[PDB]
Amino acid sequence: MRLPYSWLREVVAVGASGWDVTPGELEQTLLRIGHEVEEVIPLGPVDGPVTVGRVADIEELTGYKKPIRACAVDIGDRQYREIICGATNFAVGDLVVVALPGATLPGGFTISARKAYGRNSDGMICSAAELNLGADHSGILVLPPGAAEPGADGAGVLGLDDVVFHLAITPDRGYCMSVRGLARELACAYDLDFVDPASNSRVPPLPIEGPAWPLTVQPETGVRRFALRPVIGIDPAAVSPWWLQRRLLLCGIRATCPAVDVTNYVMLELGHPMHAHDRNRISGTLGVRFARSGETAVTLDGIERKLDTADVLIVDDAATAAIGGVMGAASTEVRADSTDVLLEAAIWDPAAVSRTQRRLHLPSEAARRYERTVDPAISVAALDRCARLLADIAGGEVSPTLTDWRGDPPCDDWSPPPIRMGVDVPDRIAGVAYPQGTTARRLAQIGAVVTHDGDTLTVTPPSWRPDLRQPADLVEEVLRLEGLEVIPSVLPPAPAGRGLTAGQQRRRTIGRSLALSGYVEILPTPFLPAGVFDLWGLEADDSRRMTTRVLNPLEADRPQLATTLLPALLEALVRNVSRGLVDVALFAIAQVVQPTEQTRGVGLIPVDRRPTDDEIAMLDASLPRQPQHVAAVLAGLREPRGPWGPGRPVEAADAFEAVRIIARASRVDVTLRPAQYLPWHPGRCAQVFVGESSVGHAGQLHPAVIERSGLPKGTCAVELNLDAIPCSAPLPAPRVSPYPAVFQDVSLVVAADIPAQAVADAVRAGAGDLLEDIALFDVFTGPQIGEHRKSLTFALRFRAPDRTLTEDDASAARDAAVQSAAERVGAVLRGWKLA
Amino acid sequence: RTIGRSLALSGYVEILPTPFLPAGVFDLWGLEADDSRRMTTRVLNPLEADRPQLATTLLPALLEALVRNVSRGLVDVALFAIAQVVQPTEQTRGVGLIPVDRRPTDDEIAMLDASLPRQPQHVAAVLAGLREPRGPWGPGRPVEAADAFEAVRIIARASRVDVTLRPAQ
Amino acid sequence: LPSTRVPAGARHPIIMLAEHVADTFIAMGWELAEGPEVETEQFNFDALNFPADHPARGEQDTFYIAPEDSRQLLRTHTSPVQIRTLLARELPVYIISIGRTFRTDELDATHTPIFHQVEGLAVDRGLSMAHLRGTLDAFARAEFGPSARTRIRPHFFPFTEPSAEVDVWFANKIGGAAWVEWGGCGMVHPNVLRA
Amino acid sequence: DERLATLRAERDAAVLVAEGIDVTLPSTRVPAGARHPIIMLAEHVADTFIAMGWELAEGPEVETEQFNFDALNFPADHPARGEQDTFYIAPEDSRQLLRTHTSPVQIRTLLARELPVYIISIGRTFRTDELDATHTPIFHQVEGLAVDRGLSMAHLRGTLDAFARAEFGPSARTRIRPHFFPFTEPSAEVDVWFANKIGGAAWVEWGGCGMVHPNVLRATGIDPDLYSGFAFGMGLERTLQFRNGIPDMRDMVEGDVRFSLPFGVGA
Ligand SMILES: O=C(Nc1cccnc1)N1CCC(Cc2cccc(Oc3ccc(C(F)(F)F)cn3)c2)CC1
Repeated sequence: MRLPYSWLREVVAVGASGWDVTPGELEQTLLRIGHEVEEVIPLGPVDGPVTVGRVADIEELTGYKKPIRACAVDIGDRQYREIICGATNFAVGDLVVVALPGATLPGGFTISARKAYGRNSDGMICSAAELNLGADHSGILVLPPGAAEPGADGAGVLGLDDVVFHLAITPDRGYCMSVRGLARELACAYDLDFVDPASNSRVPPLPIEGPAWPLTVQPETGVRRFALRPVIGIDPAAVSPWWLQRRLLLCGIRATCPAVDVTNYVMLELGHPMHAHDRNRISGTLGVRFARSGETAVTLDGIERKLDTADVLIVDDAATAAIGGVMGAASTEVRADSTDVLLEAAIWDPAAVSRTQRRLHLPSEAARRYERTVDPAISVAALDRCARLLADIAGGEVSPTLTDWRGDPPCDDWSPPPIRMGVDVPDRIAGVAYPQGTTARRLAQIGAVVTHDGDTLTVTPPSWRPDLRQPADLVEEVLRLEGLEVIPSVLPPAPAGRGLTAGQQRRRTIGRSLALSGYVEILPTPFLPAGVFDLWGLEADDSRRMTTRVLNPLEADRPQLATTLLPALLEALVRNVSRGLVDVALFAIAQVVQPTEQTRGVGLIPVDRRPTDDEIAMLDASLPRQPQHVAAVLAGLREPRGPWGPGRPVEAADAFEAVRIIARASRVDVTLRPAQYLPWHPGRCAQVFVGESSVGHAGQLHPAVIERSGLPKGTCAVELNLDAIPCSAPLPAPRVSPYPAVFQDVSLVVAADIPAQAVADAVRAGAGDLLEDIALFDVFTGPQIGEHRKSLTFALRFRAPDRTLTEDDASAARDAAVQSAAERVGAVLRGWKLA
Repeated sequence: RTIGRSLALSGYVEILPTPFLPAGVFDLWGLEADDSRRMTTRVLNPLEADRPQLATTLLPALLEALVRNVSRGLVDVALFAIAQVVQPTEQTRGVGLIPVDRRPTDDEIAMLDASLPRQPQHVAAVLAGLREPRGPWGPGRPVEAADAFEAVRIIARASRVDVTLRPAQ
Repeated sequence: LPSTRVPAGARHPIIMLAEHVADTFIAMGWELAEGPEVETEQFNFDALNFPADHPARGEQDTFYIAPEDSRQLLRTHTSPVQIRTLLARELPVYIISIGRTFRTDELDATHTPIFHQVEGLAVDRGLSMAHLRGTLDAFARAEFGPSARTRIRPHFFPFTEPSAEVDVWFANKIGGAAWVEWGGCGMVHPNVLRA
Repeated sequence: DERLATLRAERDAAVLVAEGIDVTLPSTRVPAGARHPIIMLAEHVADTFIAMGWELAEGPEVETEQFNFDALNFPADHPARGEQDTFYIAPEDSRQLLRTHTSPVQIRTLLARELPVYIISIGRTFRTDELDATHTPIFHQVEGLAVDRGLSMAHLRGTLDAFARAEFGPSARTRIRPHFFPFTEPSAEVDVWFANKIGGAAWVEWGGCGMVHPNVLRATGIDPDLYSGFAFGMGLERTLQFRNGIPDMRDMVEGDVRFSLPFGVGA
């Protein structure tokens, strides 16, 4: 909302004459009581000969791209100057504003008598924007007849010493979308007496003698008030005086004709939107009703609107007269020939206006005020104010008839219910001991009726403050007018908290451990890439395809939420690689979204109580499962090149080691088992287990997936479900025998299909507790042991808890380990030695 | 905390270092008679008569833990410690009793502090044997000086500072 | 000679900022709570005193889960976590919720549709705006240095009353200390407590 | 062309099995290390108290007699000030020693900071005990001190119970019995109810506590008629010994990697 300081000042000055403040101080006062000042715009300075002129001749220059005019302009004292101008929105006889040689316009533009378009031009005719007066629109500024004489000083006529304040009003303060509301706020901030410009001393009531027009209202439309009053015999050729056109311009409204200008003007002054109908274009009774399915209306911009059954209309016998509270209709619109006007002062349902205008994308000046609730007590004051102004400007007569529907039954008292509050509640909420009388004084200032009864205040807010419903609402009024800056800064005592949960600590430890091992964390987008699971070649019934879908994604082809973190990680990997960073290891820790059913919403639970435990469980059960995952991808060199050697390319074993890094960080033991699971390579894919629970997969990606997706060759990947890895808090008590150890190596031949870990497990089971350590040294294949067999050499370390092991006790334990391997995996002993 | 986490992830095992120096350690090291590390605070009543000197350097305690691991057959070891040392700047000087019916003054506090040996925090590490173990990937890789330089870099990254290394004797 | 054969990685700077924020509040006795990013409309809007026809409940600002009118969405703040925590735990409650939140902003230099928020809620007997300011100043000192502090100006949010915007005095640097808008605050609205 | 592709496919599928690996082979070429279990216990203790608003303070292990004994209300001829229990710095009567507790850190903190003060001091302390299964001359202690207006024994018990729950589980709690220390009055010994395990829940002695003695407040310039304070201390090696069931303290101090590695990295 835009308004000029002069207007605001004039309204404040009625009750406090002489009041006047600098723009900087006004800005600061508005910020501290809660109004955001987006911009302070002093009307840009002019200097030198910028004066009113009168166009006395127009010659059309031909031959150029555009139409161009050479104008004789009267600039005062019977002096005429030739001026070239490209605008077309003016005629001979019009008052305009000329910047003549020697003048300077805002932005440092000096005017000189240049030669333009073949003729000499002694200056220019100015637009409102070139004067920094108002919005840049097509054509130059034309002042209304009689506004000033040729030669009058531009700065003074235009009022260029004004300042326009551009505010962003919050939706709880609809009453501030007008000079009435902001001036009242200023009166509160500065402790002034305030004269309400909507009051009866300032808007004396007009006569009330018979209905102004037949009206039916279906009350379930939520209309609260609907008043009409006619003005007859206005001159359709009259234009608004300059003072009115100017204020409209500074508030961002272009003047068009008095009947419309006056409704816009009174809207800005008092905050009650107003509309002017051509009464001779109304056919029969005016009806307020909901639209029907499929119904259409043409608004006064000539655009056809598809209506909704929740849209409230004004109709007559023949057509729609308005989309109520949003925009008037073409059929009753004031036109160039309109002589008899019916003025509409209505109060619509805020939510109804809010839904309708957003559906139609019509955030009009009226709609935005009705959305935030317009004061229903001033409809006839605004109607009367607006009829007088129109009759005076356009030379009509105000008819003494008035329709004023005030509900079924009529409502004669508009203020909200009384609110009841302890006198010191604001002091407690603020942590400030305000002087006595403070909250009652501030609550009267904003217009409430306040009565005292011991220590409890009863507060009845005014009708323009529908936001004041509870004690907290009143606290805010007291605190913001006192100023939040007086509230001290006092650290509370927070309780003895328990710190981070075990899960929270684990997710920190996993991140630290992966980062130290060379992985770089990314923040993964939950919006899956288009067609990713077809690139992966997943089966139609793969659970990962069962995705929750977003209705309004920013990219139409990416509406599916991620069931797996790998797509986001591979997308970051491709990005790094395409920028020349080809040796990369990335990880992410984030939830996924895994629905178990079709989207099911749970109906509104009443908010005047807490939901029950069963309602909470039902809300939870309606959501997709959202477990925490950890995942990582690797490509390129795992070990970089340097003086030590050529480096080492990423291999599947690096993904297995990432599993082990995460398991150590989680303090759990994992086992890895061969698996076939896209998008992994079937021969280089491990499924990961904690106990007998599957927690995810790791290994090298499938070469066909790599190739279809444009991934680096040999890319490896890991994804684990953190929710499936049990919590663990071990309390170790390691036995540390100091007696000497015995070292032996053993080589065992097994079928090639036997996993090395199964052999190690068997060796461990047979050797017993004397076996302190076992490590796989060598995997050897060759023709002399059989084409489908392999030799595994294990280093064994034996140690007794209470004595020096004999080398023969060690060999007894080795014999038992060999036998166990023989019985469990069919191992055959090839040889052993002392290490 | 960050230095300890970073060294532990890189394969080092933390020890709690004894502050009682081994007997004759700086003669074993061949230090000059005027080496500042020989200027030790001494304990009057140590549990071992021949170990009364408090450590000016953490390496002796770390090497003693290293020898212990190695003598028990754990020959591929990397140890670290984070602990204060004791570095006197003068002969033992006591400060007389300040009356306890009041608080000491700021000057008395500074005098008490100035009478104590400097006690800065050190981080140290020792490595021997295989840095990378033997396995199916190959024979492993013995500890080399470059592994000690990398420990410096691990500590510097953990500290968020840049270091440079310069030849020294 | 270079010695680094295992190059260092890096946790994400946003995660590390979140970690520092969390530690700042843990050290004052608060705890951290978490919740789902796909959330019910009940906890994202209704429990937070948004009117039924508030514009935030539309597709212009919020990602909704298909189909239409499913009352399921990507959360627009982490406040539903504090609602869940108020339902689950006994008073008094001092809870930080840090997490991923979603808005229909296009990605550009100063906007992202996926972002991370910290929100705090303290509910106890006799808490005031002064305690709010004290906690905000402690928070500011921890993230911007011992010379930082906050100021508040009146504003509006559906779930607080009174409501304010928070500026932080950013001394350490910026090219010349100035006030920077940091976020929003207020006293939790009685309707939120009732629900 | 029905079967150009079916066995062109099952050709490529056997290329994939021909390049299979044993996914169970060892992969760890940088073996994990380990922060020390006592350091990790200290870290958990510190976090427990940080999360209640306390802060951690540190100080020198070679300390003045002023802060180790005199400021702590030890009489001039108290036996603890002798060579039988305390390591003294040579020569004789130097008023310099290896600290026998971390309390001198709280004295230093009371001198340096404004009240109220809620301070944990964890650190290395020294006693002339021979190293054996349940003693070490070098050990680690946690001591806390809270000094504020209106602190009572009830607040002491609340902090002790919170501490116990954090280190021993939600079923733990503490009990106190009257005892004596020069720096507290009243003084008590703390037992912890060790439920989680032990082979059958029982009370275990954990450490000492009490209300800080008014002479300690006077020697730091604090008015004991306005401020009161509670204090407590426990040994980390002793706590680890009875909580984990570690029978030989020599393992905690000798530096064998086999003691540390089963506790994990500690990141
Ligand atoms: O550790 C131990 N003994 C041990 C022996 C050998 C090996 N392992 C363990 N015990 C046994 C002794 C006991 C002493 C004690 C008693 C009461 C409160 C304490 O805490 C304080 C004291 C003073 C202050 C200050 F404010 F006045 F400064 C602040 N806190 C400390 C601590 C635990």
